[PDB]
Amino acid sequence: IVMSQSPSSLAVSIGEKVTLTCKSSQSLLFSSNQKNYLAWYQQNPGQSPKLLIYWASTRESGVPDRFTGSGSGTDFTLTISSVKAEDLAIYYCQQYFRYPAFGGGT
Amino acid sequence: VQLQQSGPELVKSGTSVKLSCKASGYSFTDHSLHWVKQSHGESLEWIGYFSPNNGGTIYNQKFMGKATLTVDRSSSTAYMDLHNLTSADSAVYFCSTGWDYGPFDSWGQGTTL
Amino acid sequence: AKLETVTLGFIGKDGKQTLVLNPRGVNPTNGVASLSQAGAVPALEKRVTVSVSQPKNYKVQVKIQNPTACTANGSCDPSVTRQAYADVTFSFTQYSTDEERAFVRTELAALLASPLLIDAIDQLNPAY
Amino acid sequence: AKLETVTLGFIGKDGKQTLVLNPRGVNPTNGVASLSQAGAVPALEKRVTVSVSQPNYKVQVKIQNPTACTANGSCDPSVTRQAYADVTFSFTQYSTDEERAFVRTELAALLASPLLIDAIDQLNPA
Repeated sequence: IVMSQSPSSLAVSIGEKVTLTCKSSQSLLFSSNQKNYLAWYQQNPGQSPKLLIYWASTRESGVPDRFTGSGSGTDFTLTISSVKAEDLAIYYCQQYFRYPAFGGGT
Repeated sequence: VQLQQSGPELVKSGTSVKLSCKASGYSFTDHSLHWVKQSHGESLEWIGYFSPNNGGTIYNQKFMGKATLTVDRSSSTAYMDLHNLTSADSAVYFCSTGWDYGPFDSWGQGTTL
Repeated sequence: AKLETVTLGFIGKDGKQTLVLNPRGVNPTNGVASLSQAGAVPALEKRVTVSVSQPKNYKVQVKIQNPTACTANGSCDPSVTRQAYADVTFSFTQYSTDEERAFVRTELAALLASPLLIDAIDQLNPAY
Repeated sequence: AKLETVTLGFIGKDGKQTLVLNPRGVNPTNGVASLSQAGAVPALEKRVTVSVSQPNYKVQVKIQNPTACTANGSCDPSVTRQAYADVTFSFTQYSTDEERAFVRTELAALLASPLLIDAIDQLNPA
């Protein structure tokens, strides 16, 4: 499974409704019940990355409600409640069923 | 949970290199230990993983020849080998853990080559 | 529909695990279709049994049953000690519609994620 | 947790019928708790009874969902028939948190799989 991501880098300035778009090469409804299989990772340039959103619509403890994701069959969005002081750096999109695969950049 | 990665090396030539991940805070009873390679810049690829419930010997394509995985349950640590290295040893290799088919939650700090 | 490899996602306390379970036959005696997880040992694997009967009224039964492995001292083969069960039964009648049955199913499904049953089951503190 | 007004959304095939229900007393004889909605009738309301036990812990959840009908030559309505639902959990004393949560979430999610929704909606075996 190959994964495609939004253009390399946005022009994020401040306080805007920037949404990163990831489009898949194949439907990610592997699960019998209607749950996708994507995750979002943020990677500061210095240290190891961190997990942000998994199942394409559910947050994980330790992340503010500012982040949100909208799921579909093969095209997905990462909408952020405007940008703040430290939410920069590379954002990664991953499918993580059976054979994992990453892709793309900012 | 917390895992730790040990030491950066800067050896030349593709003979053999030992990279070891000091796992702690869990057991290999159910969790899976992955070996994502960050390469350089973007496009960080997944190498393989060791799952006692899935076989523990699953390798990503175009990597079978130059990757081997072994894990011992006595010391609860994992360590892998690189058979040959010319430029694919560009930068850091990462060590990460998670559930069987779940996402990658907690990652240790990386060591570059 | 016919049996298929069913992969349940969004399972667990933290909501990150997932389990793949596949069919393991149907008992001809009483039509109790069985599904199991490939745990490499037949006696240490999670099981699900689903069966719908025929009439005066219908009956749908679902029995989930899973053990917990325990390493007995002095032996290498693990033995089953703790055994969690789960029973579900629905008893619609002949003249019932289908939207009502779907209402029952979805209502019971959503009730099991409400902040009531979480405290009812995870901590077993009775509703008061 | 004390009883609170439980609200549920996206219920039914359409995924639009919302349902709000509130507690309606606690029976002291057998220690069950009740929940229902206000349908302006003593009877024709969906009701849910939940109760745990104390020793082999036993947790029971029962659902009654009756229907209405316009009886011939009757001012009042009468209940025609009702759908039941019963759920039983039977953990043991040394059960852990994670195992019980696993059982609960598995039963919840499996209830929305295509297999089981096809089993209930069309009432056919596998």
